[PDB]
Amino acid sequence: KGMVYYLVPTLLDEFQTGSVNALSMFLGQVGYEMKTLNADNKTDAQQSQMNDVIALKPAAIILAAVDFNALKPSIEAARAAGIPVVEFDRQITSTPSDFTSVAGTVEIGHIAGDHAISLLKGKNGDVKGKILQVPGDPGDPYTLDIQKGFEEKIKAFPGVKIISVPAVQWEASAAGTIVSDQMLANPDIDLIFLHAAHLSVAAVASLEAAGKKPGDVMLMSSNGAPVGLDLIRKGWLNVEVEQPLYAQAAAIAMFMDKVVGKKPIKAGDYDVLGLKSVVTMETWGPNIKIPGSAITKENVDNPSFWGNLKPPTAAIKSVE
Ligand SMILES: N[C@@H]1[C@@H](O)[C@@H](O)[C@@H](CO)O[C@@H]1O
Repeated sequence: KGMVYYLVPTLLDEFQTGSVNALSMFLGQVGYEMKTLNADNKTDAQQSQMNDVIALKPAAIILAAVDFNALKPSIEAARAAGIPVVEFDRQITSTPSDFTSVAGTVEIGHIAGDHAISLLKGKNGDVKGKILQVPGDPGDPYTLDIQKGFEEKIKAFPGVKIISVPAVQWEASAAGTIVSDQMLANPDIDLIFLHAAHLSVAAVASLEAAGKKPGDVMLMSSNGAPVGLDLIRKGWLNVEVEQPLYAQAAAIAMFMDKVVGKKPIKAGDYDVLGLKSVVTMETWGPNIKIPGSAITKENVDNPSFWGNLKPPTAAIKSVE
């Protein structure tokens, strides 16, 4: 049917390596081969790779941009040369793509927010306290939009103080250092919210080295990686708001025939791996937005949560 290239930004967590495996398999089910190129968090490498792939004229490119600004010209070059470009996970609103498959990021933030509020209230009686937020890389719209959705909720209660410190390049060691430094300066911190679970792995270790045990400082993160689900069962993590990795990948495969053949993608409500998903036509082109979900000890074992690594059995079917 055609070759698809995936320009993955890094392979430095379970969502990234997982996305490779999920895209390859689902694209295999609808008849496409896939090849993966890793930018390892270097914009230069990814732009070199775009051009390399442009020159290889595949049936489509799937991009998850290291930096959402820097790649805008690249995306345009591909489309100039009539190569379909699909944006995965990291939304690029500034220039048209042929398809976009993302989580509801602002909504994940909102969900994070609601729980931060119910937590704190649970601890402090009133909606008050202090939160440390550890967003991801500033070049990444996934964490940028989660930040908006989260702050929107918290700001509504000025009795909650927020301290936010980004983990540059999505690095857990940066998270680690932030948590130790912010904790020493603020022993009153009630909750840390980090925008992906591999960051919470560092937070836990930092909290441990300060003498803390599970539950002492509440913790939440927002991508659903396996390590997060581990930390939930261990009592370290109060909440993990997942993004639906498998659905986001499957959605790309479901629509690949429309994307490769340059056929239109119809707006509406779709089911993707059992998730109600919403396709709209945006200025950056067709866009499917798949909901995230709050996970706690109470539902951490649900097989629909990608962190349990139970991908749906059967197969994807191409949208007609
Ligand atoms: N949505 C993903 C998130 O799960 C995480 O893999 C991050 C890489 O650390 O990149 C993107 O933000």
